[PDB]
Amino acid sequence: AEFNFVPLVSKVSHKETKYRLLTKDYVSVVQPGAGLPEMLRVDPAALTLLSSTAFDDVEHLLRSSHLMSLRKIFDDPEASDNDKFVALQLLKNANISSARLLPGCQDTGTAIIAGYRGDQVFVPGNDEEALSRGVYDIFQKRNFRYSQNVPLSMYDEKNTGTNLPAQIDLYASKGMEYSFMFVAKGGGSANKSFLLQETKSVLNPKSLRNFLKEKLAMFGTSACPPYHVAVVIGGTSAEMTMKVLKYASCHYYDDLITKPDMKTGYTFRDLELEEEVLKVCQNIGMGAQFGGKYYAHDVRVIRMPRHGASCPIGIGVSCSADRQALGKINKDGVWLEELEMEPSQYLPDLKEDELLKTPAVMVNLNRPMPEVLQELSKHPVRTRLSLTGTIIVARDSAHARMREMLEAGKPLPQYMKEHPVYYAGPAKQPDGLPSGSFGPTTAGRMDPFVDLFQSHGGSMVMLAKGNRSKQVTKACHKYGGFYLGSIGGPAAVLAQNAIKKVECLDMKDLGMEAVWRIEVENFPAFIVVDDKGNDFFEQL
Amino acid sequence: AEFNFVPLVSKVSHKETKYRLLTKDYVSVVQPGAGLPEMLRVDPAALTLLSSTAFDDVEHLLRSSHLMSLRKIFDDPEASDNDKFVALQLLKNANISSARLLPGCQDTGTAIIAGYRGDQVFVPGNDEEALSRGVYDIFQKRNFRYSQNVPLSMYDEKNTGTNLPAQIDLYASKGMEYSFMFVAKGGGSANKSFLLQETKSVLNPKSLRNFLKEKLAMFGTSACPPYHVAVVIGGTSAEMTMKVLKYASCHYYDDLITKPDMKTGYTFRDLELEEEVLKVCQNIGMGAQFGGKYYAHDVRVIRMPRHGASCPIGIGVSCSADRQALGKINKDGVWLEELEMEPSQYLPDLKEDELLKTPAVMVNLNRPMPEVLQELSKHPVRTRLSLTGTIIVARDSAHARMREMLEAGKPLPQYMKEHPVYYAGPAKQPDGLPSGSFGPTTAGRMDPFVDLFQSHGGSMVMLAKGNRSKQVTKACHKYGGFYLGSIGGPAAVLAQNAIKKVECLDMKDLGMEAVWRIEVENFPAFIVVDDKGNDFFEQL
Ligand SMILES: O=C(O)C[C@H](S)C(=O)O
Ligand SMILES: O=C(O)C[C@H](S)C(=O)O
Ligand code: SF4
Ligand code: SF4
Repeated sequence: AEFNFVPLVSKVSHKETKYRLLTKDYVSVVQPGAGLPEMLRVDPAALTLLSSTAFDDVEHLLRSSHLMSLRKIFDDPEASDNDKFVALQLLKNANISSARLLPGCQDTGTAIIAGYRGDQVFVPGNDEEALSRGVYDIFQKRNFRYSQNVPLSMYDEKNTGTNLPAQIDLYASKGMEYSFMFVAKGGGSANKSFLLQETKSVLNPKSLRNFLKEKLAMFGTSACPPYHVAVVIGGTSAEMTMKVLKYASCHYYDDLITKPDMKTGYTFRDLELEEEVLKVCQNIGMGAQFGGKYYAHDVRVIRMPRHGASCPIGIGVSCSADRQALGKINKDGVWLEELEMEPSQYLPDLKEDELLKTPAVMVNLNRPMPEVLQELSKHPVRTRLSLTGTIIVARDSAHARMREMLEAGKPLPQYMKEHPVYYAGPAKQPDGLPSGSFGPTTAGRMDPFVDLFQSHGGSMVMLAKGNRSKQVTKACHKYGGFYLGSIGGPAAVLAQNAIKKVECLDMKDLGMEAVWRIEVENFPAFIVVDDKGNDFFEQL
Repeated sequence: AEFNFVPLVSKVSHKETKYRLLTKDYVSVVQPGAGLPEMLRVDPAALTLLSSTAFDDVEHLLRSSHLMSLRKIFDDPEASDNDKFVALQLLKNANISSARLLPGCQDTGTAIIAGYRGDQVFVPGNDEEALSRGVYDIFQKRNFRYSQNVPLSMYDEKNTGTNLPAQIDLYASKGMEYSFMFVAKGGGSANKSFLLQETKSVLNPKSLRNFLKEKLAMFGTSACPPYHVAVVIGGTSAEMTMKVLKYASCHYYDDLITKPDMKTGYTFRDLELEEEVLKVCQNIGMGAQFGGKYYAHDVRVIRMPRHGASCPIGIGVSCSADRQALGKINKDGVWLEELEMEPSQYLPDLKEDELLKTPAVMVNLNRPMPEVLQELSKHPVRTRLSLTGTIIVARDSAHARMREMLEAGKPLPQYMKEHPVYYAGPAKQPDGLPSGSFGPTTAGRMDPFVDLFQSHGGSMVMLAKGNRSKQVTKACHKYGGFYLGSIGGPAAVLAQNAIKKVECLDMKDLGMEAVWRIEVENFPAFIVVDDKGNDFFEQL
């Protein structure tokens, strides 16, 4: 018929989003000549202030709705004891990080910025560079982590030492506002954004539920649940499906129409599938990292148009580092989403000593490794532990380099054969404090090194977060080693309560990915893989 | 560690891109008051004309470099005979479609538009709506296909009848130019954009070579090779990796720095890996759809920075419908990339009879199917055929609706048991011509219907394009049916030379996805799966 323009996705409000005013500075309304409307001149320093403040706030603060979801776990009669134990560490973590000495997570993430500059906004300068200065500034000032590696070739890399580059996308809109979304996206949650190339034949109730049942297990516990799950069914391209997925997991689309109207847009939020997806998450068994009901806080499902030959599907999560802030600049100043500044009020009234039936088994790590293995071998998987002593810290790059050494005929470093290995990379150490945020790394990315290193007598006791592949279960059964699982997410509580001394041992060029040697007291862990073929997550 | 702004990706030239002028209309330079620089006013009709013209051209024309890669196949002593037979049909196809009666492919694709509106460009109107109108206008005027389905619910859908919505992304840049890239992205090549979530442990020559060998086979022949292959190693997010991959497969990044410089950007184009990837593709055995060397015309490899914990990898293809155009609007007018206006000069001087040594086997389809199955059963896979008679046409939505029928206790439609099945959806029929572009659709998306339908006596002889799953070998072996493969891509040659009558038989609500009944004469096809467990592609 006739031309009726309807956008692919309609414009969306954010009615539950409260903004705090940063300043009425930097902004002036001018009346240009020609046939032009009035314009909003914005000084570039306004962009620097907003991006630095926003990342300051998302690295230390959380949304009230998100904290409220963690607190609801304690009242739920169907939540497991481990669900509640995990949620409480994550609530204590928020209380600690609101003081702004320690960020919530050791991975202060990738800085993602999306701005929408209306045609009536004029900025006399370079937008990306002004936003990058704010990112640079705040990561320099706060006790954050430099996590970005730029390539010097295909295979050689260098940490930039500043957490740049930021990913900045500036879009052209209409009107007299500069709107923004800031995201501090952790790497492990970013690794769990998946694109599934599907077809029309999955687009029926029976097929889609069998599909989603299977695919939702792909996150595992590797992205620190409880999750904010998002699903995008359809899309006009793989890059559009994945962009919308990013937005949906940031809850950017909560106010989108929930029924097609063929008027304001072609894309809608499907409340019915969201409830079905939530139930599958509540029945998946993994719960909040160590068994239970709270795989997911909540779910977002967005249905887009598609080419007849296509049905791209996106699934992804926001992790327990749920870090995003809306912002905007208009003729009334610089505005930033208000996050929760009194997170202590979401802490439940209870003694943590009363949440868990059995007390932790205490393991002295400052023993000969055969002794430590002997003590661990007395306990079945699911056994909660409390660890005290020296630990060697190494993750992706240090493991990659040791594999090169082995392949060159060089021995595995001896410190790998004498201590447990904790996969982690610390954020910067605050003045006068024993440790920066120092939580655990995804254990599955190190699975290709386990059999290799244990065949050299190393990596016999591993401490990290997330479930692992069956090859690690077989390797530990083959050589008699252990995978100890930690709670992922509460890096500030660990830095404050458990990590007593931090030294850089080896591979110092790798920044945060260097080999560290740390002293811990009462570090919490569960036995996840034992020396007999048993895996926590294969049982239930 | 001083602040040194370096973009994620540098700005890129397009030095091999010649632009033709459409008009000096619609643009005026004005000098506004205040402290504002001179501005360029662009009438919204300029965006309508540019988008209308760009899509007119990409649907009918190709880049000269692309035609030359096809023509280079004929002088290559290592090109297979089928490589050349395929290349020749695609060269004839380009010659036909340059008349603008028939588009190169029946799938005129998803309309993708990316714009860069400079700070000094003002459009007194709605850019997105003006670009969609040009898309609307040209799909109405030319004999294109309406391919877009908007949801009425999660599972109910409707074709829009216009090929809207377009995917429009407008970025805010600086300066006095409005730059564009227009892409008509086929559904089948878009389905072969894959996101692989990898880690640092793949980032070594041996692992990355093992990884790429395995993953490059994922395209198969389902996206109508020879491909323009693109690979992106790294990226700051999944949506960025997939965005950059789209551009790289459009050859947008051809002028990118080929070595890191730590100044203009952090991303570079890796010529040494492009050379390794091309060799893997030349040795992969699938060739240009039916065995040979020309799986790939060429290769692009982009290396991006990454979070320490992440290595997203994108792989994708431009299909035989390699459809993109750069454009721009400035103070000197409306510009559009010049595509090849005389493709006939790229046809080799050779008789098509001289290319293949064994003649095609002629199969009369106007017989009882047991006769046709007996005739086809005389021949092994790879046997070239030439088919004449009646064929039923049905693909995705029509199969899904017949699967609904069977589960309800409704019989498989009788026409499915009486004729060969052609998976295809036609573009609009030109006035006074027997058929619109009417090439084949990807056969693998119908694999879930094969065993089901043959168990009801239907779909015994299938005609489509691309390799299929092992469950189709077993179903044809179980029930005694055949999958005959055709060359994908040259939909205009088929409409001109092979398709003699077209009728809509059933399911007319589904538009191009309705069930059709066509008469073909000398339609070429190869036996790809027979009634004995043999697969063309399981034997190289
Ligand atoms: O880099 C880290 O510290 C942890 C990352 S965010 C992860 O694996 O989830
Ligand atoms: O939709 C079509 O006509 C064919 C698509 S592009 C495909 O399967 O390749
Ligand atoms: S909460 Fe877990 S997944 Fe998220 S950034 Fe922190 S360690 Fe990574
Ligand atoms: S050339 Fe093949 S893959 Fe590309 S749009 Fe046409 S039918 Fe689809």
